[PDB]
Amino acid sequence: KGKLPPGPTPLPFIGNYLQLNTEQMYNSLMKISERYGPVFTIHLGPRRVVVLCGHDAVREALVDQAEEFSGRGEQATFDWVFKGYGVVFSNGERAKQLRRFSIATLRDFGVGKRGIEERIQEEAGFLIDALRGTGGANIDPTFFLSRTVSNVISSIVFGDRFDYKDKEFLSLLRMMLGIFQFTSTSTGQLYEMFSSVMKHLPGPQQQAFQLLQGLEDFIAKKVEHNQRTLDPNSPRDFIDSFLIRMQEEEKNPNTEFYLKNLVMTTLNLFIGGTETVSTTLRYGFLLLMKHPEVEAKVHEEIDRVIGKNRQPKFEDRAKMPYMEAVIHEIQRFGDVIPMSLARRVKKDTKFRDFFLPKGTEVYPMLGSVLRDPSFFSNPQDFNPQHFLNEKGQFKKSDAFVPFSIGKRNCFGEGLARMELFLFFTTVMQNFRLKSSQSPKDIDVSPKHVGFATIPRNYTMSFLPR
Ligand code: HEM
Ligand SMILES: CNCc1ccc(-c2cccnc2)o1
Repeated sequence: KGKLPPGPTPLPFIGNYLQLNTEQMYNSLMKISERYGPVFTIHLGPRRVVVLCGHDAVREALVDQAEEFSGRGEQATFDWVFKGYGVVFSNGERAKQLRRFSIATLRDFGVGKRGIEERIQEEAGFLIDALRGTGGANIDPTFFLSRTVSNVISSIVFGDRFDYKDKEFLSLLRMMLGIFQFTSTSTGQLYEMFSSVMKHLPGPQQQAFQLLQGLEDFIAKKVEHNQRTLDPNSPRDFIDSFLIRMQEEEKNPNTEFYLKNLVMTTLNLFIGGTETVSTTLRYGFLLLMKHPEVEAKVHEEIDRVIGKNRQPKFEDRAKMPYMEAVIHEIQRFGDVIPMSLARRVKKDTKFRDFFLPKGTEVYPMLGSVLRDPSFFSNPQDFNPQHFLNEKGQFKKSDAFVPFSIGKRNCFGEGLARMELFLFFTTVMQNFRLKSSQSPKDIDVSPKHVGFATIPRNYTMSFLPR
């Protein structure tokens, strides 16, 4: 054919706005795919975007033509602060250099190794102490979980953890929660279409911008402290490593290693390394309270494999198929980043006999893959059996793509999975979950869905086992 994928005809500037509901973008786009097919073009305001729905379309593009679909598209709210700098919301040689350096440096600091496993175990112990500190009282788990998650990546990028009583630490966590909520609301999705105008108007978007600025300013302050105390022969953390590479590159006019990329890359890892794991844990405990039979089976396996005295270790997962299946089902059901981070085609591309001109933005609808009816028998239900065969052994799925796939896939995936396993296991080993309502009345449908999937606010209690 040689034409862009079919789609509803757009109007000048507003694009397909009148055929979308900003409060429910995913549903709006899926409604349209019913009429046009799994691969279709939509106009988010002036942004022309090819939407990919279901497993086959997403994998054929992001993996079978991995290089062609390896550009990074926009996320207007985050782009407001990043401006194309840093490792996530960037492209070309910049993204390439920063990703290579970030992955290597994360490994140097223990990611994927015993060093970060010990760090996570230690922080998990501090979370158990905090939960015991509640005395079994009903509490909002939100910041108990995010403080613990954030301290892992914070130890790597800043060199040490934050005290749980640190007010400024709580402030930063509130900024992250607030920005993820904003991008998941109707105004946040309206902003993705009309940022050209909205960035200049009063409204919730200015408050989101100030939370991003608060975070950037905190990182800039940390980088400054590190600079005036730097030992080039003994780096303390990610920031020092990057500062050293910046010194070595000082005579290269075209280097990507300079201050703005240091601040933006560190900001990416601090926010990226905190919020999505935190949201996943929060959604996981809510699902476990909705499904007591699953919490019971989790407890049987933990008690049998690990017992009640020692701390869970990452190698325990190999002996724990039920917990592995439960964590996968929490990520599958939770669908925390439902439309991934947008990609962009690097060059003119032929895809399924459609034509995608260079620069065209792409929305890999991960949630549509996590719920693809060809891969999960009851995609709308929370059921760990989706990841187990008949003998209760763990069964992988090609449609398990919460970290996306391809050339710009999540490189925090290893750290995230180690955290999820160790925090869910260590919490469940030590506590049984007590809801403020009967399982039948617990609502696990999301509070907001846009850039992220945010669970409804709730309280619960952790009772020692
Ligand atoms: C439950 C946890 C997490 C989820 C669901 C998640 C998911 C994702 C997704 C969907 C993407 C976009 C991939 C693409 O464009 O195809 C991404 C990218 C990224 N993630 Fe994560 N992530 C998680 C945890 C982490 C952690 C712990 C870190 C940091 C240590 C992190 C760092 C990044 C970075 C730096 C990118 C950008 C990669 C690039 O542009 O080249 N993520 N993640
Ligand atoms: C968690 N991994 C991918 C992901 C989702 C949202 C973000 C993110 C948001 C703001 C700054 N840096 C990164 O990164």
